Amino acid sequence: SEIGRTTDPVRMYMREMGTVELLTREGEIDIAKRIEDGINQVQCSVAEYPEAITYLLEQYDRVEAEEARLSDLITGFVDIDPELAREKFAELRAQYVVTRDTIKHATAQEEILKLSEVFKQFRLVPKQFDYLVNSMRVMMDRVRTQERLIMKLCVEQCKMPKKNFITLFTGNETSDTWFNAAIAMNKPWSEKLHDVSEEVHRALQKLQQIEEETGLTIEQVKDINRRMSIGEAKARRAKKEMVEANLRLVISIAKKYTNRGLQFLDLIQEGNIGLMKAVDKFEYRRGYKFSTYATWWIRQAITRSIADQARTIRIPVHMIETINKLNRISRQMLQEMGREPTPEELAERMLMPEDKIRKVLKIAKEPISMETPIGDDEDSHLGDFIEDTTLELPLDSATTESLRAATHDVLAGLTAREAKVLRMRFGIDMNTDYTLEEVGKQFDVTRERIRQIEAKALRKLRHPSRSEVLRSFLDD
Amino acid sequence: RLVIYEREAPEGTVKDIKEQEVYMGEIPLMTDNGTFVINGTERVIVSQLH
Amino acid sequence: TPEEKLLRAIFGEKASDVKDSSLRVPNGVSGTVIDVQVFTRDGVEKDKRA
Amino acid sequence: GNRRIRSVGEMAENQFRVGLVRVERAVKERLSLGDLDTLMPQDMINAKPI
Amino acid sequence: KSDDVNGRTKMYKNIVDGNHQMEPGMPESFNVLLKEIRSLGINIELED
DNA sequence: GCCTTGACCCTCCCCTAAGGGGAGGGTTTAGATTGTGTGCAGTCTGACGCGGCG
Repeated sequence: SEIGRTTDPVRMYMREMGTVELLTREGEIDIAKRIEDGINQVQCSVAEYPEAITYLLEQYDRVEAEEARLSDLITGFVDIDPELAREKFAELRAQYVVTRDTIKHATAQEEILKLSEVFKQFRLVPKQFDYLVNSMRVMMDRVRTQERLIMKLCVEQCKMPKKNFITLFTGNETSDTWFNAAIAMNKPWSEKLHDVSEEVHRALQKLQQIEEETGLTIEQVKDINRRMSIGEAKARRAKKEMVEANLRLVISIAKKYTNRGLQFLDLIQEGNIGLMKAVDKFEYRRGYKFSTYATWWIRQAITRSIADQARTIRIPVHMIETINKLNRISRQMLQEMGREPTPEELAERMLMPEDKIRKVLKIAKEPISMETPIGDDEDSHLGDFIEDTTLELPLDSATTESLRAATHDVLAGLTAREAKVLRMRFGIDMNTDYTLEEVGKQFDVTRERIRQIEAKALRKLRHPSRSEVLRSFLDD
Repeated sequence: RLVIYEREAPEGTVKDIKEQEVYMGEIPLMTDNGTFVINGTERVIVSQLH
Repeated sequence: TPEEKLLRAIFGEKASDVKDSSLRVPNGVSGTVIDVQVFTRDGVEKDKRA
Repeated sequence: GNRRIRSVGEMAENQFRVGLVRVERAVKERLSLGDLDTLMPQDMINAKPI
Repeated sequence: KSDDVNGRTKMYKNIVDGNHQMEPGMPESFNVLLKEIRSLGINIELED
């Protein structure tokens, strides 16, 4: 189509963004219903893992003795007072204790779905719900890379048929009777394989703890993890359908922030991040349109990024808000008084001390480019008028070397002991100076004798016999 | 003058008028010799030939 | 420096905590002061000359 | 006959009118809000762009 | 006379010593240039 | 002169009780709003190279 005719990233963004038609009032409701359907689907899948609801039950047991409050674990109930939640946790507890004692296998496979759809009633907070899902995630991910290294324990031995190797591995999972038929195959590969049949043992039996740790076996929670992925990827592509359809809301908001130190695309990217938060935190059951909430989050993200990354030397958000308040107060006083308000009267229009306002006024200036043309000459820039102030003048370098030579003369006009006491007492010809105790430990002498030595040496160097070379280094 | 019309009216008849004198800017003044004192230095704005 | 430390421990003429930042006549300029103007920010006390 | 003297009072008016459109886009943006009954015209004029 | 930062002070103290001899190094602006080309993702070097 | 030696002495860092004050960081804001606009610059010519394009 129009592809290839522009390189501007903002034209490309707008062109690619406009291919998504907006949502109606009932479109947002459908998409939010799909999102919550995905998250309750992953809820009802993880309810198949019973240690999850035991964790939530012992969390309520923590709420029993005020380890937490109720608002931290449950945000509501669909089918907020502590009145209902007591019988709610009784409902989940009664289902758990009736599901515990049953071991069978079609007899014990409806009780789990009863558990899941009694647990569906809980509108969990993101904290606990995230905790359970990433917990079961890391559990089967470690045992799953364990299964994957059981497979690639054959690749170190040989290259092997996996399509013949998948028919064996599943379902026994407590023994090597699936591995016993591998030598009934006896193609060359399955020679090498069996010699590592010992170092697979500690792998192939250790998931046998989880075979009784969750109460389930690995193929059941395998399908549970698969339906977990289906549910969360269902919610993820539904949040994406609500983010992509409100990308013009971001632009309508972000055009109001344009020249405040950020490029247009920086603003709409930060607004996009805020919009993704707004989608994550939207409740359609409040009966409000998506624009009313999403505007709050988009405004937050955009103004926060302007506060953070629009200035070269960054000032905090508290000082950003103080500067904004000062500028608004000042443009009101300028309109009233008909002139610029002096910081003294600006200190009574605001209610801050006057030197605080003076330093706030000193803060706000932005650094000048060192390439600004001076007088718009464009052959003379600001940066070539800036001198290096850290250098020392070569007259001062010549003076320092002359002073070193003079000090060497004067200190050679002393005895070795006094010259050593002075060369250690100050840092002369050394990398460090020393205390009286360190110089005394160098001479196995207590500190006051070193002090006396150094005093008499300073007395000698003060004389008119040795000090006319040195006194010339003190400017009169 | 800020004129506020009405909500339902065949013309949008005046609901209110708020008339006041707003300060907008300071404009520099040519001295009696054709110069401007801008930041204390005297500047001449040169005629352009376009 | 260590040597400047010794030089000042000999004669005792201590360093000053202020640095001379005076305004001086540029080199080769020779003239008469004909006017002095002192501008003080409001809040700074004026010296005898202001 | 094809070149024209544009002079101080015309360039200054051009710049003033640029400042005026800068302020009038903002006062169009502010007039379409719903606080419309209790604001005076000097509460929606920004002298600093002009 | 211009860029050598270690050579300009040696030249100063050499003139004051009465020894009109230079110990020239690399101009500092050449080092600035090398660092401004290496910041372009281009490895410019000095082969010993 | 070479040392010691106990007695002083200085500066500096941290501590007191019960909070005050501020800096600098996090967080949520639920009527509903859903495509950037400068009243921009555009105004430099000539040589050269390369690539769509008939």
